[PDB]
Amino acid sequence: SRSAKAGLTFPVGRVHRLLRRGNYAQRIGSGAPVYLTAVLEYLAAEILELAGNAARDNKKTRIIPRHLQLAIRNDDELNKLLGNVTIAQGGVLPNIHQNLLP
Amino acid sequence: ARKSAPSTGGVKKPHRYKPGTVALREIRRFQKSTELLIRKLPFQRLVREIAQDFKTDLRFQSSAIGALQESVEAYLVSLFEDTNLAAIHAKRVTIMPKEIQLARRLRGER
Amino acid sequence: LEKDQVDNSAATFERAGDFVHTQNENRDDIKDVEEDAETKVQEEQLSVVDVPVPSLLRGNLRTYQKQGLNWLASLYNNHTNGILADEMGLGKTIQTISLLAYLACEKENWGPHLIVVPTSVLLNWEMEFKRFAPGFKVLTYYGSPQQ
Amino acid sequence: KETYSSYIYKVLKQTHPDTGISQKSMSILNSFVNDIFERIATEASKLAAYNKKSSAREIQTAVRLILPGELAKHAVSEGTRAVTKYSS
Amino acid sequence: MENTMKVYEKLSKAEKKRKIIQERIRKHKEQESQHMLTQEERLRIAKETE
Amino acid sequence: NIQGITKPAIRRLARRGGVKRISGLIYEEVRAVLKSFLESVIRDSVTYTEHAKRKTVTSLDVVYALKRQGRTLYGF
DNA sequence: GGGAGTAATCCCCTTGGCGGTTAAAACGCGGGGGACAGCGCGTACGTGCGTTTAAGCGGTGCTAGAGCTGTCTACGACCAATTGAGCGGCCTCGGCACCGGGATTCTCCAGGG
DNA sequence: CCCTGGAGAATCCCGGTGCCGAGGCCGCTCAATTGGTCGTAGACAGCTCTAGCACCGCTTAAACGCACGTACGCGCTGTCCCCCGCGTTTTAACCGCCAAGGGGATTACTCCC
Ligand SMILES: Nc1ncnc2c1ncn2[C@@H]1O[C@H](COP(=O)(O)OP(=O)(O)O)[C@@H](O)[C@H]1O
Ligand code: BEF
Repeated sequence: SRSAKAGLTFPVGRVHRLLRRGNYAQRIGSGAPVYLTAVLEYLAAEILELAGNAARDNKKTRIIPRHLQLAIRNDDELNKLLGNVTIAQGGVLPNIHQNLLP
Repeated sequence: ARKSAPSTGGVKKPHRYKPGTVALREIRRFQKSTELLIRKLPFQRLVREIAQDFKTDLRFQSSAIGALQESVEAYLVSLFEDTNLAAIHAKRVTIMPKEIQLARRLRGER
Repeated sequence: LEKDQVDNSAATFERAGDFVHTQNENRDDIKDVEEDAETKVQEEQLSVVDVPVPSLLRGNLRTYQKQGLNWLASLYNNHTNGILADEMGLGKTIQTISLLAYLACEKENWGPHLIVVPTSVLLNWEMEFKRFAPGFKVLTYYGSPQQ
Repeated sequence: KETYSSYIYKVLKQTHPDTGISQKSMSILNSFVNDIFERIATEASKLAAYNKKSSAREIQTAVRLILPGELAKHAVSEGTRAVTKYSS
Repeated sequence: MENTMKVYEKLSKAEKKRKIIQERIRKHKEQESQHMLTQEERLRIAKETE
Repeated sequence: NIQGITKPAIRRLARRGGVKRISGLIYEEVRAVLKSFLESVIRDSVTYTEHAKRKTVTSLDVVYALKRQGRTLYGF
C-alpha cells in the first residue's frame, strides 16, 4: 500500500485523502502526503518515550493517564508549545513554597 | 461506652490534632488524587435544572455531562493556584476575596 | 443492547436431563419412584451413626437436634451439600453450634468461618455463641467506615 | 472509520514495545494527531493566502514558522527523508 | 530522559534491596513458629476463652 | 440548584488547590463565578445543539463550546 | 398438503413508593493560629540644579533588494481498479485494584542529664 | 534546655485474590498510485524602481551626578478575630416487592399457494 511505498509506519493515503477533502487552498501540492504524518509520528514517539519512562518510574507497566500528564507537563518545551489543554484525570506536579514548609 | 460493648469503652481518648500538620498531610494526600471529587448526580441534577430555561426536551448524554464536569473541575483548580499565590505574595496565608479579585483582574475576565 | 448483553449465558446440560420427563414420562417416572424408594433407605442408612462430639459445648442437644446433627456430619464427611428445613423455635442455631463444636473437637481444623444473617440477628447469634460453645473466638462487624 | 489504532500500536512497538496501553489513551493520541494536523494545515493555508497560489516546501515552512526549531529541524530532516523515499 | 532512566534504575535497585531484606524477614518469621495446630494446648485456649 | 457544589465539596476542592487556611466568606463569590461559567457553557451547548436542531446534547457540543471559549480541554 | 395475522407465552420489565441501611452535609467551640494596628528607621528616589550630548533636523547621490512584466515548462487536477492497511467480534491471563505486614524514619510526649 | 526511649504510623513493596484487555484470528473491504492528459501557474530572464545607507554637522535636550530630605515597607512590638478538628445529627440513594402490561412470532385456525 502507501506505507510500504513511502517506507513509513503511519498511513498517509488516508491522511492525504483527508487533506484533499480539506481543500485548504487552490494550490495543494500532493508530492508530500506524509510530511505532517512524519512530524506527528516524531512528536508522538518522543511523547511515548517520556510516558514510558514515567510509567517505568512508578513500577507501572501500563500507562496511567496521570503518567501521560506528568510526561507532557515535565518539559519546558512541551508546556510552552501547548499549555492550555486540560487532560482527563488531572493532578498538577507536586510543588511547595519556602514559606509553607520549613 | 453507650451500651453493651467489648468490655470497657472510651478507647477513642482525647487525641485532638492541632492544625497545620493536619492541613499539610491532607493537602499532600489530596494533590495525588486524580479522579472526580464532587458528586456527579447532584451535578447532572443542577445542569438539567438550569437547561430547561433555554428549552425543554433537550435531552442529554453521559458523555456530555462527563465533559462538562471535566471542564468545570479542571478550570477552577488553576484559579485556586493563582489565588493561593496571590495570597501568599501578601502577608495573608489565609484566603480573602482581595487576592481572588486580583486574580480575576489579571487573568482577563473579559 | 441490554437483552443481547444478558443473553450471553445460555444453558447446555440439563436440557437433555429434561428429556427423561417429556413424552409420556418415558420409562422414567417409574425410575423416579424407584429412585425415591432407594434414597429413602440410603438416607435412613448412610451415616446415621450416632457419633457426636459432646465436648466444648455447654448444655445438651435435644432429641431432634441430636437426630439432625448427624445429617450435617454426613454432609461434611460425604463431601455433600444440603438445605435444612425446620419450623422456627427448634434451634437450628444450636445445631450449627454443635456442628462447629464437633468440627473443633473431633477434627483438628477450626478455620475462619463466615455467617450471613439479618441485621437484627447478629446479637442473637453472638449471645447464643456466648451461652453455648463459648470456646470459639468470635468477631463481630459494626461501624464499616472505621471500626 | 479509518482510525490510527494500528499506526499507534506500531509506534508503540517502535518506541517502547514492552509498554501496554489503557482503553482511552488511543483516543487522546488520535486527537493529538488530527488536531495538530488540522491546525498546522490551517496556518499553512492562511500563510499561503497572501501569496498567489492556484507540497513539501509549504508544509516545511509552515512547520518552521510557528512550531519550535528544536522540533522543526527534525521535522525538516524527516520530511526530506520521506519525500526522497517517495521519489525513490 | 537519561536522568529519568538512571532515576528509574536506582529506584529498581532500591526496590530490589527492599525485596531481598523483606523476603529474608518473611522467611525467618515463617520458620520460627509452627504451633497453632497441636490439639493439646487447644483445650487450654478453649478453657481461657470460655 | 444553588447548593449543587456544597460546602464540604468546595472545601475539599480548595484543599486540593493548595491553600493553608480557607476563610468562611470565600465560597459564595466562587460559587457565583462558577455558576456564571456554567450558564455560559450550557448556553453555548444548547446553541450548537440547535446547529442541526439535534434533540440531544453530546460531548461534541460541549467540547465545541469549550474549544471556542478559549479554555481548551483534553482527555478525549 | 403447507405457510401467515390472530390468540397466547415467553421473561423479565416496567411501574412507585416503600422499609432498611450505611455514606455525606450541617451543626457547636477552646483556643489558637491568623490577621491587624503602632512606632521608628533608613535609604533611596523627587527635584533643582551646572554640565556635556546624541537623536533631530534638511538635503543628497545614488543602489540593492523589491515590484514587476512575458512565458513556458515542472507540476497541480485528472478518473479506472485492485489487492492491501486496516477495521470489526472474541477471547484469553496477568497489570492493575485494594487492603494487611512490618522497618525507617516523621513526629510528639515523658523523662535524663 | 539537647538527647534518648517509646509509641502511632506513612511509606514500600510484597503479597493475594479477581478481573477484564491487546491483539490475534477470521471476514472483507475501501481506497493510492499507477496511467495518462488538461491546463496552469510559478520561477527563469528583463526591466526597473525607489526610498535606504550613509553621509554631510550644529543644536537643543537626554545623560547624568549630587545634596536636601523625608515616605513608608518592614524590623520589632502589642492587640486580638474566627479557621479547624472532635463529637452529633439529618438527608440519600440503593437493594429489593409487589403485580399488571410487553412484545415478535409462528404455529391452531382459516384463507392463500
Ligand atoms: N436448644 C434450644 N433452646 C432454646 N431455644 C432454641 C434451641 N434451639 C433452637 N432454639 C430456637 O430456635 C430458633 C432458631 O430459629 P431458626 O434457626 O431461624 O429457624 P427454626 O425456627 O426452624 O429453628 C431460635 O429463636 C432459638 O430461640
Ligand atoms: F423455621 Be426456621 F426459622 F428455620
